[PDB]
Amino acid sequence: SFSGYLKLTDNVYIKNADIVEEAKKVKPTVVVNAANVYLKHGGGVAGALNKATNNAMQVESDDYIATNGPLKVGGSCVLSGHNLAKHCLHVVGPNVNKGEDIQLLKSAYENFNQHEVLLAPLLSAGIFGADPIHSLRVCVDTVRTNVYLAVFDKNLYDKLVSSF
Ligand SMILES: Cc1[nH]c2ncnc(NC(=O)[C@@H]3CCO[C@@H]3C)c2c1C
Repeated sequence: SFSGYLKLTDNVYIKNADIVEEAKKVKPTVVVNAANVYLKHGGGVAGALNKATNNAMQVESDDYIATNGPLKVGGSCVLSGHNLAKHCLHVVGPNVNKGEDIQLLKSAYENFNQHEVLLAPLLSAGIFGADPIHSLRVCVDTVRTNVYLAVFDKNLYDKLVSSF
C-alpha cells in the first residue's frame, strides 16, 4: 500500500517522490500519466513512465491513436499500466506553453473521479507550464476519490506543503 504520504485533505495525500519509483514499488491499480493529446511520451512524467515500460507504453499508445485519433485537452483514456500498475490513466492537462485554456485543468482532474484510488502527478505542472500551487488547489477542489500525489522536486514539494 501507499506509505510516507502527508495527508492534505480527507482524500488528497502528497509525497516527495518520483512517480516512476513509487509505481514500481506500490504497483497501484491506477497510475496517472501527464499525457499530451497524441500520447507522444517524450519527456517529463510521460517520458519517464514510458522509459520504465521499455517503450511498451508508447507502442500501445500509437496503436490507440491509430484507431481512435487524438484525445481532447482535458480528456483521458485508460490503457495498460504495463509493469508499473494495473492501468495507466492518460490524462491531458492544458499546456500553458501552447496557449491552452488553464480552465481545462479542472476538466482534466475530473477524470480522476472515475477511479477509487490513483497514484498521480500534478497535472499541467512541470514541462506543461502551469503553476504547481494552482494545480494542487484545483486537484483538492475537484477530485473526490483517493489521490496520492507524487512530487519529484523536493523544493517544490516543501513549498506546496508549506503554503497549503
Ligand atoms: C520524471 C518525473 N517523475 C515525476 N514524479 C512526480 N512528479 C513529477 N514532476 C515534478 O515534480 C515537476 C517538476 C517541477 O514541478 C513539477 C511538479 C515528475 C517528473 C517530471
